Amino acid sequence: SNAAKPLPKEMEDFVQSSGENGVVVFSLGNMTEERANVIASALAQIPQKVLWRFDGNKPDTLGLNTRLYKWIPQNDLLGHPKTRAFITHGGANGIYEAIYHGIPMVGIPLFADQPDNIAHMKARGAAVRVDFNTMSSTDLLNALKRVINDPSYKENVMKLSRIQHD
Amino acid sequence: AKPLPKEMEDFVQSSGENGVVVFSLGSMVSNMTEERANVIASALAQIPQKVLWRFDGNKPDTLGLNTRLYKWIPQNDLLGHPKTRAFITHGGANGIYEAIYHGIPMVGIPLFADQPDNIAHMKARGAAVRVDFNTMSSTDLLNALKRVINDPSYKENVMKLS
Repeated sequence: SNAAKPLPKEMEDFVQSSGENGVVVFSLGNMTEERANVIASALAQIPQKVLWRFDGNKPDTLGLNTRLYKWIPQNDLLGHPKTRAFITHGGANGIYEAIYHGIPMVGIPLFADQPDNIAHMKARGAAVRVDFNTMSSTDLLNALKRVINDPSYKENVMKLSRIQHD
Repeated sequence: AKPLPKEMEDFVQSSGENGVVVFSLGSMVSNMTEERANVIASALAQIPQKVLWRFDGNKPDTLGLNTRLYKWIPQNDLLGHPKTRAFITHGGANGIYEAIYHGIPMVGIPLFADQPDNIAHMKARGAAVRVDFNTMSSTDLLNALKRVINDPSYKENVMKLS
């Protein structure tokens, strides 16, 4: 939504530790323990470092590559050169920031306009969609690897991004 | 040019024989005060075309029923839409090249950097009209819109470059 500002010291260090792997920003805006563990398990299986804005009980399957934060400077993280993907519920504002910064996304539509917001990003090839209630760890892992490693997603979101800067 | 989202396409189609205007001043408009937004909305409300305005702020008090606001827009797909009649822009280079590509005439409202020069460049080719953001009245903006949308020369001139 705006130019990316420097991240807090500890966060920058964490992001830098991802090396050539890069990082993923996860924010869905108290889900069941079963749901939280399914998500944590999928996130633990990718090489990227993960910053997850979460405020529930720490998942038993949390991976060493994932950190939980009660709050995150979302815009600044999406604008960091190490960011490879954004897992979002599909809020209008979050999507704009992803577009502005050119970050492909894994959409997990929850309520209201979210389902439509993600449906469009998918049509544009800038996102992959998954169902929050029924997705399995392998389903989410599936979507993550697709968005992070299939270069067409980054390219399709960049098409929407470029028109935002002159 | 790809398909517009359902609701947007419907809104564009609702313009019928009037067509639509695409309005965007870029991602950084640190001068869009409530007063300026109202002056702009009042001018836009007076044309028969439907208007798609990339705007982020409090819904203008004078927004017309013919105008809709969006945080962001698929600018290229809109400029390439059959119904599009004009492009109101701050004059960023990429948007201008896109408008030329699709043959859409422009109203330039330059704000900074190379924008004034980019709009002067289009005026030199008779493909645009300029309005000054800080002093323009709603009538000034409306007069410019009418010229670019209704006088065939602007469309003809941008098509020559296209």
